[PDB]
Amino acid sequence: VNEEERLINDLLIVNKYNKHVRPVKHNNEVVNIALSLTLSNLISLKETDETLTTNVWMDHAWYDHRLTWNASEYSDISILRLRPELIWIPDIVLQNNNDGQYNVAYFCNVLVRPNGYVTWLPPAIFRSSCPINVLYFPFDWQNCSLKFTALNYNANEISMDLIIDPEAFTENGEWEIIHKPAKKNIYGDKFPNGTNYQDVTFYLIIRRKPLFYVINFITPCVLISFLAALAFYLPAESGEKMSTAICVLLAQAVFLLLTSQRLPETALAVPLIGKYLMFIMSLVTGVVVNCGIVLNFHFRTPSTHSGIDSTNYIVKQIKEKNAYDEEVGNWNLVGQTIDRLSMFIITPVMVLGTIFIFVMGNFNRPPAK
Amino acid sequence: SVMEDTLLSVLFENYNPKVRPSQTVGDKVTVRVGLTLTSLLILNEKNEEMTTSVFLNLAWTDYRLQWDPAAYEGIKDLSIPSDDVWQPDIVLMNNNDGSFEITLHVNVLVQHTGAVSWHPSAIYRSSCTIKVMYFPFDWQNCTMVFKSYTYDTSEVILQHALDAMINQDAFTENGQWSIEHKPSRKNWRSDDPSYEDVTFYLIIQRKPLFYIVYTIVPCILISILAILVFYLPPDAGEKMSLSISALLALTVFLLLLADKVPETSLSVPIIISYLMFIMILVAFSVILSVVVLNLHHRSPNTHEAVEAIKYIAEQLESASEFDDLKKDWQYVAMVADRLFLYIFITMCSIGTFSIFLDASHNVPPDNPFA
Amino acid sequence: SEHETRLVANLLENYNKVIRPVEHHTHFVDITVGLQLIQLINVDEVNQIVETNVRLRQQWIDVRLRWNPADYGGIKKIRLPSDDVWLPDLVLYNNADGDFAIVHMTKLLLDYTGKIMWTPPAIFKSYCEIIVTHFPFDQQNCTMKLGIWTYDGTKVSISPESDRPDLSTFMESGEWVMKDYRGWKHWVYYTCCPDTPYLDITYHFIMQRIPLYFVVNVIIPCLLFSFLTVLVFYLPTDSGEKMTLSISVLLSLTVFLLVIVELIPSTSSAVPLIGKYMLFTMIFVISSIIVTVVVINTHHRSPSTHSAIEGVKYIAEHMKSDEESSNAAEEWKYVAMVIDHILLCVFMLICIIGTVSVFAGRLIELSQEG
Amino acid sequence: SEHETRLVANLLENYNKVIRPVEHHTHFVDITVGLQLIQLINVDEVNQIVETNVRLRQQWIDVRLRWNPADYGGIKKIRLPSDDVWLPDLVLYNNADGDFAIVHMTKLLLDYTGKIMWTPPAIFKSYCEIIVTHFPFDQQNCTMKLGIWTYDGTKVSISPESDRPDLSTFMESGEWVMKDYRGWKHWVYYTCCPDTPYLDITYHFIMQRIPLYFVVNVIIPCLLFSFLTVLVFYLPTDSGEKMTLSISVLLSLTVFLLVIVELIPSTSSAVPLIGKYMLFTMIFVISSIIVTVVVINTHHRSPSTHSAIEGVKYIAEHMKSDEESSNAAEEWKYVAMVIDHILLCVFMLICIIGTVSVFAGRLIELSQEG
Amino acid sequence: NEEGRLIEKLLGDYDKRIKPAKTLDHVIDVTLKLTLTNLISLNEKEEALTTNVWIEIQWNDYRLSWNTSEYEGIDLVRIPSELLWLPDVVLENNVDGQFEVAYYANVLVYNDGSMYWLPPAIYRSTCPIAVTYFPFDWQNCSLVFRSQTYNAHEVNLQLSAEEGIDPEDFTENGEWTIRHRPAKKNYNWQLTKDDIDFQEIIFFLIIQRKPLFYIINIIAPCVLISSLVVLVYFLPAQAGGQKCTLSISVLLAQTIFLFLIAQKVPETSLNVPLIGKYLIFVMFVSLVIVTNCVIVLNVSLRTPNTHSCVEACNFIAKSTKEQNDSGSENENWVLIGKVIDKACFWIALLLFSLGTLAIFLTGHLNQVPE
Repeated sequence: VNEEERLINDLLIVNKYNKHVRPVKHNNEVVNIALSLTLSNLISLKETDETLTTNVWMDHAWYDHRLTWNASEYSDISILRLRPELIWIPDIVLQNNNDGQYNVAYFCNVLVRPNGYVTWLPPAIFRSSCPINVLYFPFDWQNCSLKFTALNYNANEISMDLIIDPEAFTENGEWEIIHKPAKKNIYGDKFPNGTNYQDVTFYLIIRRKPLFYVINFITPCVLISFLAALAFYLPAESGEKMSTAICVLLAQAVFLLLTSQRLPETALAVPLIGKYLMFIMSLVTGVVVNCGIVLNFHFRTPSTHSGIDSTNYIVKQIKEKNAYDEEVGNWNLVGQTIDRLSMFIITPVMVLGTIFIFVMGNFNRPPAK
Repeated sequence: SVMEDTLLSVLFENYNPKVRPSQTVGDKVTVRVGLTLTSLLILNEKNEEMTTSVFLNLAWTDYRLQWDPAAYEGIKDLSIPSDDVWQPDIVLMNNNDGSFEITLHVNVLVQHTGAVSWHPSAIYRSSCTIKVMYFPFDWQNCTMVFKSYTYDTSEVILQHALDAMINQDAFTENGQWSIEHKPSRKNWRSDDPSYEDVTFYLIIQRKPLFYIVYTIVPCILISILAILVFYLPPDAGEKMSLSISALLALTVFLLLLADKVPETSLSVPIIISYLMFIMILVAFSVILSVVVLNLHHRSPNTHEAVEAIKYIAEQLESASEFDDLKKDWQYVAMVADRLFLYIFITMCSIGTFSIFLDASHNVPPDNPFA
Repeated sequence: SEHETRLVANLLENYNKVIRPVEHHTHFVDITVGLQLIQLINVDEVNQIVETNVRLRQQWIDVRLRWNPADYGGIKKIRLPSDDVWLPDLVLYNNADGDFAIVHMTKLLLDYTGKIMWTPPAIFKSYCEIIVTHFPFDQQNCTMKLGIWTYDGTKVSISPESDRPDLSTFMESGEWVMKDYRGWKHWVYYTCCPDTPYLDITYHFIMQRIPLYFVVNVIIPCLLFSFLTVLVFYLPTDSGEKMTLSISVLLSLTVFLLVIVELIPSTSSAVPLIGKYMLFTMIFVISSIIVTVVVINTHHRSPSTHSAIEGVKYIAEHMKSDEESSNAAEEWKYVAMVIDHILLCVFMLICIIGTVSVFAGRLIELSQEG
Repeated sequence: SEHETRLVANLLENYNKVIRPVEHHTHFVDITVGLQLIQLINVDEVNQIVETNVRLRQQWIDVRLRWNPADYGGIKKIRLPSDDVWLPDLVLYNNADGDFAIVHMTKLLLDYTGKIMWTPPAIFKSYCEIIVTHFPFDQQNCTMKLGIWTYDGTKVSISPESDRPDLSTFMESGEWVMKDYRGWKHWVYYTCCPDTPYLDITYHFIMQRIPLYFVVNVIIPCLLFSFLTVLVFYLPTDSGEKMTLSISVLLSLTVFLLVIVELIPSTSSAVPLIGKYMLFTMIFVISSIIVTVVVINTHHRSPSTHSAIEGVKYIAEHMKSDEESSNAAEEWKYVAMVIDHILLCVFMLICIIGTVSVFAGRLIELSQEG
Repeated sequence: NEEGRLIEKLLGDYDKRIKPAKTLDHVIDVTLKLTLTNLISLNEKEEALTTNVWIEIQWNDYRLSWNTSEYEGIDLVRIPSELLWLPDVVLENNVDGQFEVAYYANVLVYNDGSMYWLPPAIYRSTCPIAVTYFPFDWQNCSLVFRSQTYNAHEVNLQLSAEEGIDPEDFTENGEWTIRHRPAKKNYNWQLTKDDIDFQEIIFFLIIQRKPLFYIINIIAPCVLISSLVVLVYFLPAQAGGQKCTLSISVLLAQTIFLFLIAQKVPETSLNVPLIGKYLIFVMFVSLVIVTNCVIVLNVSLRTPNTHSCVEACNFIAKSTKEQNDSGSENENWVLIGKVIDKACFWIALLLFSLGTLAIFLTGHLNQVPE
């Protein structure tokens, strides 16, 4: 009380302080600003639309050359508080990731160092348009780029110089955060004939992959498969249930197509890479073809698909005769062909089924590289 | 200090907050408008709604803010909030589907003999005439009209940047879509004394090539089952039953296809064109499945005294065999062959048609994007 | 300027914004409304809500705003922003689904003398009658009343100018379609209070529905299913060896009819259409049902069916005869004289029922067509 | 009257709001608080959001508020508007999802003294733990911490008060139930910085969920699909003559539950759960499949069953003797001996992984119940 | 008349936040009442609603009975809302969603301290309706609302019509209906132990629902379904033996439909309210139908297989005749359906009982609250 009341009447923030004038110590280079970025939370990830809603601690530093203090201000306490109006507030802009206005990181309570230096560093709920592309889905899952800084001012009114990541990871990400570099810069552009405003460039290289699609997704391919699989086993153990062998193909067939239907649905959610989508469809087809081949080659076959003596001789004549007919049917049988069929089904199960987990493994050896 | 308090003080002595940057009724003050686009986030193709983001660059000259020694010669460039002046407001006649975000009331760059620069990026909710005419490979057409929303050009004048600026200036790389062009034509609506709006054209091009591909499967795959079920009949005729299971199934299938489609045009719908004839191709393997069914229908049956016994015998077996031999006569498979090759005509003709339509669609209505 | 500064300052001083133009006990404030819906953006059946384009033409007079060469002198009639005014609290009685869009703080025009207009560019949220009777082909007239909030005719009075149709500038992106709309004036005094309360503009929207794409999809499967059913009868009489064959059928069909019903109740639930419209699909769709059921139970209906070396040949021959008998029993079982009767039995029924169906179909096509 | 105006006037002249009441380099601002939770209107399951009300009882002092017979004299404990006060920015760390609803602009309890409290019926949306391990049968205790935000220890101070339980105002309409709720205080300095940061109240909610509705209906279609598969096995014994029938019911059964699982994905992601759980239905339902896999593979298990006048009568009966031995050789294959073992085989297998399901089920609730 | 001077007089003296108070211990008397006008959303699973309430506000402040120039120039007055004491309204029991445009509406002065103000408010709320209010006997929705603000020791509210409704401005987009509406005026001190009584306003609302449309949505499926299994029951007496496979197709189809009805509507009661009563008849009626339905096949499943040299050779052939006869004959005896026929009438009455037990009891729960 040290002449306190009285001195913060001396200085007058708003009245002695030019609020409409930038205390730059008059005409020189700038007042020297530094930004610090610390994510407090990531609440939602969108793949389809390249958009992320995340929370950041907007740690900000810059010199107020009119905020040098004397005894009952500096010393009384080397550290005090002061509201947003008693307060030049910039517009740090999330330059290319602020297609979603900054919230509750606008004009809240700031920290008043004891000789100008000021410190304002609260919470930012924001939305961003990160470098997704249809390619942030290959396993690398890329590097998310973001730049932060005071938008308005030039390299002669503004200079911003420059933490992890998993400080406050959203554990309820389906993805995984590998890394997180941080390096500032300053930059001159196309349309501006000056250099200027400096910025916080923070690249986020991540990776994602639930442990829960694997589960229900591979489940139905071995399931399915075994239907195609079993389709051909059963035409041996009895291929005369013709209608019912058939039914199965209607059945396995409708089941296969909506399967893949739920596929593009989560799809649109999120733009799909070309890596995964081919092994699926290229192979399902694979089957498909061989269910249609199953068809024909399973039902192809046209069939397997003294006057008392004169009289009973007619019957032994209708006898033998229709025994060549009857036989016309077993013709169709083809049972020395048995083992082959199921054989020549096994060959190709082993070629495809392997071809896939073969492509598995040839891309599951190089990343372990 | 070089008469700082002095300039500073004159300016705030002769500036008028509430006033127009003009001296009575000419002419007015010739503002420059020109937008550097950032990117676009969402094309609500269905409804014709456009959410994008750009910079609002405005710039004109304030003869009221010519400085002198210390803020002129001092520092020829100084940043100063707005608030002070006539700002654009602007609505999009069409468009203007909703507010401005970071557009207005943001600081500005003020030059010495009063050139003003204002550099804001913004998101804006717009909706243009993309229509239900944004899917024919020929694509279309739109009007994007920007302009203020009580101000009738009479105290100022609007003028743009380029006219070639393109619309593939900031075309979204992410787009499964594409960029023909965007011109820019200034207009003044004579139905009004007010000088209004400016019309910006969308010659847009939409070719996301990803799932039509497996859409091609259903057209070819479906016919599989088709060729199939018309290749089953004179293959094993005792397809009798199993036949109808084929089609319960074949039908329900192209139905559910009609389930999904209306649901996916949901966000998304246009020109039946694709739909229109695969619908036809639909009604095709409907009615052809059903006729053939009729084809099956068909068959109006099917669908001593010692020698006196012998005789008896002789008659019993032969007698009824030619009667059952009759039915053979009544369902011989002459049709199956001829109509399965009527099936040949019907289906390799209808197939090579929408294959043509399709052939014609990709090659013919492409070019006129100009 | 012509009185320039002396102009401006005189005016702020002797003038109270807040004050309402109260000119002895008489005419109140005479203020008229005039809505011109430039266009409409969207409308929801389910939740009878519309987002539309209105330019509100508001008139009234302040005799305190007549002038000399120190106000008029300066510049004729000018542009004066709102604020200084008394602004009626307009409200769509049974509408008014929220607050007028961009209403606040716009501008208006004063004459040298006084006369003021406030005609600003609104777009807002509305609320109107649809009733179960709007999805009529014949429509319902949306009753919408407008007028001064909480001020009677003593204190002030909202009046009319004005008849105009609705289809004057109706949304060209409706699916849908108008007949006419008219608006007449009225003064609502209440049985409450012996008093004279405000005045009101009552809108009447008379418009009928249905872009015709929907319509097609749904009815053609019903004709499609006609033919199947058609087989369903024909198949069986012509051979009941695939009885369970058609079992198929009956299952996969009624489920179909089921699935249709999911689609149009949700849309029910999603869009109110006058209920008695649905018993059309009712009986109709249901007879497909009662027909099946019967036809295919009955298809089943049937109990049945759905020297001494000489006398050895006659004990044997006598075994072939009795069973001769019996053969003919069970075929005697499935006759093809009467399955013909059920055929024409119910087919006549169907072109009864059919023509009946065609009845309400044709009937409110006699009232729509107009 | 009693220094009326001189008392009110003096209090606002030497009253300021830029300043907070802070007392020396001290014990911080003695902030008191706890609980008044009486309603939980909405909380989601799927997202672990909670919009509840709690009147945040605050209590502290500021010496400067000491008075004589000209403020205490008056009226003891008068109640000031909230405005005048420097309110703590309280928030649910983790959480704080919502704006606190109804806090601004209040009533504040003053005494002649000193004593001040304000009970604000704050309602807000929250976000706390729960995870994948919340809805187990062994529970989870949502951690909810509250306290000032960007102020550590050396400035400012809060402390929890009192023991009251959770099931104090637990939702009685809860598909669910609480067991206990504890809140203890603490101060948080970090390893980062040598400074004393902020103070906080940490709640923990311990309560089990699920009402049983869902339960009674999940099981049912389980039991009843098990019956079918139980039929799947019985059949072949009773009615092997319908083996193709038995295939029927598998296609049946399987597509049905395949289908049940669709639902799940939609309702699970729409109310999230520890995976752990489904692993039950998993193998017990893969069990129907795995079992039709083996039982009908096994069903089909068997390759093939899956003088001279005197002379010809003997060429004829000889025709009959050749064959007769031979057919014996297909029936030879289906002995209907090891069909009664596969049912028993698996009757015991299905009695045991059916008591299985009933097992983890009950076990887990021997562990819940506890 | 003094118009200027009188205004200027008391605006010397004029105090805002201060109640026209003899003293601060014995409060004002305030008048309130509400006329419903809109019941926007009835979310009963989640027991909340939104209504446009006419907040009839009235109270006395003689801080302004007038003389000469006001009372007697105009017994009536329009002076701004924002000029004095106004109570913050809210439904202690309901108030769920802050007030909408319900405030900042010009207030009505008398000239002896009569004060009246109405206005309209759309807001959220929280009435009964958990798992009951479904029935025929309605749940009384009890909403008490007061001032948020202060407690009854310096405020004191008055009330209305406890007796007389409801459908003054009931929503027509009810499937509901109201049959009474209570309203009394009361004090604050509850089960919970809260003192300092803050008056309030109780709003009882016992209302009806159930103008049933879906009724027969529910009604038809499951009559259809009982006749569908009536075909399953009578068509087997008529049927042959190839009707095993027959029957089954039916049961597949039968419950594909069944459950799909069980998925449908369960959903329904989740998204709107809940009551078990009706719930319980459907599923469980539906389950027992199923029950017996496959039991039925286990009833035509049962049964093990019904599911000279001249004379040497004459000797053996005349045995193959008698012989195979005996065997064939076996099947005869074995499947002479004494079981089946009666199993028709077994289910028949049983079917009847099911039917009846249900519809009968529905005929009752409609005929007691009839």
